[PDB]
Amino acid sequence: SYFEQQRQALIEEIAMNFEHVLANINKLNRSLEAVIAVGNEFSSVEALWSQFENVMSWS
Amino acid sequence: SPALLARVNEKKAELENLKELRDLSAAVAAQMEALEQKLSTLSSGTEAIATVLANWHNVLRAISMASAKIPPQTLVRIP
Repeated sequence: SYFEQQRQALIEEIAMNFEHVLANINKLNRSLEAVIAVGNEFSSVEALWSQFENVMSWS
Repeated sequence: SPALLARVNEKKAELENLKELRDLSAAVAAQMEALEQKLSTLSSGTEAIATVLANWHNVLRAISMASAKIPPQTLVRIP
């Protein structure tokens, strides 16, 4: 079971790096959500100039 | 005779009134001439803004022709 012991230690090492990456993406995801939350000022503005391009093909 | 002296005095007052009316009518027509000048200036300003609409109208049509491309040279006019 020598290779089984190696398997155990290595899967635990994998779990370490795994959870490490999990924590990284979590702080990052908070950054992502904050970014879009700040960026949601483009509804009426986009709608406004959408109407602009709509009236270009109207007259 | 003396009644007629009073009559001519009445006519004197009437003539003074008429002279003032004549002067006023002349002044009126003068003001109409000035008015016509100012109105011409107004129309000139309006023509200027008509030029502005010509700018944006050509803009809009020029874009729409490019925007409506659904399937050249560089010859243009540069005053």
